[PDB]
Amino acid sequence: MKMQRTIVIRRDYLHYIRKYNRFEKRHKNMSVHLSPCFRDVQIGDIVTVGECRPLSKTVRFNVLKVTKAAGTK
Amino acid sequence: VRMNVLADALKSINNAEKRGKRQVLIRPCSKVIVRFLTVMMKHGYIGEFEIIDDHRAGKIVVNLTGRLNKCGVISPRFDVQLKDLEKWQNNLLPSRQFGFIVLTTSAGIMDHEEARRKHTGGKILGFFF
Amino acid sequence: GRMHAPGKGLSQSALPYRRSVPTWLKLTSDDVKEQIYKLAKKGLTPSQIGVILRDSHGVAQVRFVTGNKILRILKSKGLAPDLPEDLYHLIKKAVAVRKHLERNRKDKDAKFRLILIESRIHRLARYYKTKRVLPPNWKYESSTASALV
Amino acid sequence: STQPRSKNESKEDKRARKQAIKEERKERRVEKKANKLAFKLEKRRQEKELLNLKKNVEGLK
Amino acid sequence: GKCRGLRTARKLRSHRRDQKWHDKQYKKAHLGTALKANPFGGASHAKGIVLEKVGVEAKQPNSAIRKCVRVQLIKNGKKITAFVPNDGCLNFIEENDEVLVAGFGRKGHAVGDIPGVRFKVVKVANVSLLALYKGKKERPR
RNA sequence: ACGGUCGAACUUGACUAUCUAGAGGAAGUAAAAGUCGGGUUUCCGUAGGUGAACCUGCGGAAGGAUCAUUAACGG
RNA sequence: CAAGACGGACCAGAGCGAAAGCAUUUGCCAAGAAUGUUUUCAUUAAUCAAGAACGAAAGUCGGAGGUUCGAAGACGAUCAGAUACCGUCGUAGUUCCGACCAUAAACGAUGCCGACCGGCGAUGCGGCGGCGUUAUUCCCAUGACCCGCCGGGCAGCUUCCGG
RNA sequence: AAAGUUGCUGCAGUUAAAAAGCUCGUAGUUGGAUCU
RNA sequence: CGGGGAAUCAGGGUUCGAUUCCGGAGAGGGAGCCUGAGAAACGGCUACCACAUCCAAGGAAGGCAGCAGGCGCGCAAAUUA
Repeated sequence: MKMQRTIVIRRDYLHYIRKYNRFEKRHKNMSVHLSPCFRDVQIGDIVTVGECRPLSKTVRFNVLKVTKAAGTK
Repeated sequence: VRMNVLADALKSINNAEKRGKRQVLIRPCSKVIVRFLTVMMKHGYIGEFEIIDDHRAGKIVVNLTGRLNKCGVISPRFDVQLKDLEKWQNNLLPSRQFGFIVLTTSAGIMDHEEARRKHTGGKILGFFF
Repeated sequence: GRMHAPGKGLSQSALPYRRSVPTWLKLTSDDVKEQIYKLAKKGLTPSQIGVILRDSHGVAQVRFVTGNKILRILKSKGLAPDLPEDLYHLIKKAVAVRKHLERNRKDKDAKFRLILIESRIHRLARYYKTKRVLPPNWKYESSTASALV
Repeated sequence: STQPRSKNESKEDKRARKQAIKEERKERRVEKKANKLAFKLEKRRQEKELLNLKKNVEGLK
Repeated sequence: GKCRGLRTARKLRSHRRDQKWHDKQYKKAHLGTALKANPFGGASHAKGIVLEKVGVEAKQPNSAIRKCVRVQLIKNGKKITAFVPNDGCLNFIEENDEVLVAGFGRKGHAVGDIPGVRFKVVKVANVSLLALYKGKKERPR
């Protein structure tokens, strides 16, 4: 969370390789707009976002609701 | 270190079955090992076994009958769909007459014939013949 | 098999199957708690408290009698130390070895054992930060090592 | 200098002899490195010539 | 031992391709250096102009003289040596003649008794060596 | 016609890369039968001795063919 | 008398160390395995690209010192052709201090962690159980032996487990 | 395709080609029971 | 050029897919346009760059990776019906 009113989230997933019948861990980074109503957001908490029209060159989604990290109160 | 205790249990019982012994002590005991031994017992491959209960992970003493040729575990626990089970039983089993790929589904730990009967797919654990 | 040594030791404790309190022990849970409290006010680590209770008072296992372990009793009352036991011991060992190294520059064995000690310290620090026992911004420093102990 | 040292030599003479031997050794190593690189270059070009002989200008007519 | 996890796919495929590079056939096929050093440039047959006739001595345990022909290829300009197969077929080749040349069969390797020759003559002046040898056709000049 | 925008391309130096003529230098090949003429068991890493081999100094290996003796020791 | 060097015999298939390696006496300093625990924490773990410490000998820089040995080198012997062997002397080096290099047949020519499958009695450390001999019969425990057992090791022997 | 001579299925590393001089260590990979 | 797909193959796999279907790109190289619902179109225009045709020496007209065909290229590929 270092842009003005925009954050970077990551999506982790497993990609299947059929020759070895196995998986590999891959990730993709997404720049999503964060509305100022969601304040006190920490690094490493779950967010659910929804697709929208292009807001900037890279920003395409919009933060819908945030759930806090597992360990923190 | 010790990983996948079912592999240790199956290797121990296979080593003692090859040696011609009558009883095997396997430790530690887990529920999946108990279910695997129950699956082998219902087909009459091993016989009666006792779960010695420590307040730790327990132990098992199994009785051996010479009906077991090879008992084996498949690691890692691959995702076996129902369409792909024929390739698995062509690779691991010695014949179409006998041998068992033990596999765990949401209906429980069962054989490949029971998985065919109940139309469910699961993750592979073993084979014995 | 030790994690920094090639030795494979087997020496450890072996509890019996009986978790019940022995009949000859005429000590209630609150009296054992009060003994733990006064040993803590004297100033001891929980392991030393357990050793004193086993050797002198005949209390074999405190969590079999009281139902709670020593550090949880101290934390619930409020007498547990800030940094944990083994982390403090390892940091103190690192401080002593570092002081020996500033005395003696040519001690290569001391340098290697110091590297092993700091590896243990970093492993324990990572474990305690994962469990939220230590703050995330906590860091061990070579310069700031003796002040914490 | 192939001079056997005696017990009576002191500093500014033994030191000069030692540094003269060190300078001689340094020049000797430079010379040996030059000889090694020259031999490698000449062997490489002669191998190229032998390969050109293998490919063409070999026969009867 | 091999890593037999469930998330170890990229390690296995990276190791497989890195050790694939250590094969001889794969490296000769895929590095793109033997393709550029091949005089034919990955072609079945080439067409050249005869420069000279050469008598190449046979490799030692067999004592004979093989009648080869040194040609210069048209499409790239390389000089190669082609063995004229049958007896008396060398007299059909003349200097400054157009020849169709193919390999021997070992794909870039010197074959049998002839040292340093990868190729053999197929056609001389737009008729084959076999038809001239059997007296089936006449060659122009 | 002024100005602006998009803008092919032109000219000048630098980094290159390619095509293509070359005086000369060093070679080799075919043609001259032309002229003169004993030591080491097998090694490894470094350093020296004319580059390499090889030998030696130092430190390492066996990947080198164990015969004979060995119960008292108290006063 | 002095100078630098080296710690023989005891020294073993014995011990310690991650390895390279480590052998006079005493004192100090900080570590370490193992064993014993009915102590404490409660998964904190295993292998590990990147990265980091150590790393025989030989070698290179700056200082000191040079007893022995000693490559190079100098002579002396020896020969159809000897220019390697041999003998005497001897430079760098071999020694110490502080910087470099990261190489060995750096070997078990055998990755590390964990499980199971025959046997035996010797040894090192620790612990347990003991009739007895010993410290000139020791007044009690304690050290040395003797007999078994358990745990971790350096090894050996035996076996048609199987490869 | 033969090629189980690229091996996930499914190879090898005492002597035939091969295990890093040794240890730590982030990323990666794998991770003991136990809750009808 | 990418897919559908093709060859081989117990099972896994390996290799190819310029090519008649779909989508993309380009009309010798870039660039700018007019008209039109739709083009940065080239069997439309305007340039510069590279080749090139008719010449009366002032000027004009160019774009077959469309169908046949020709040259060249090559080991390699058809009728100006």
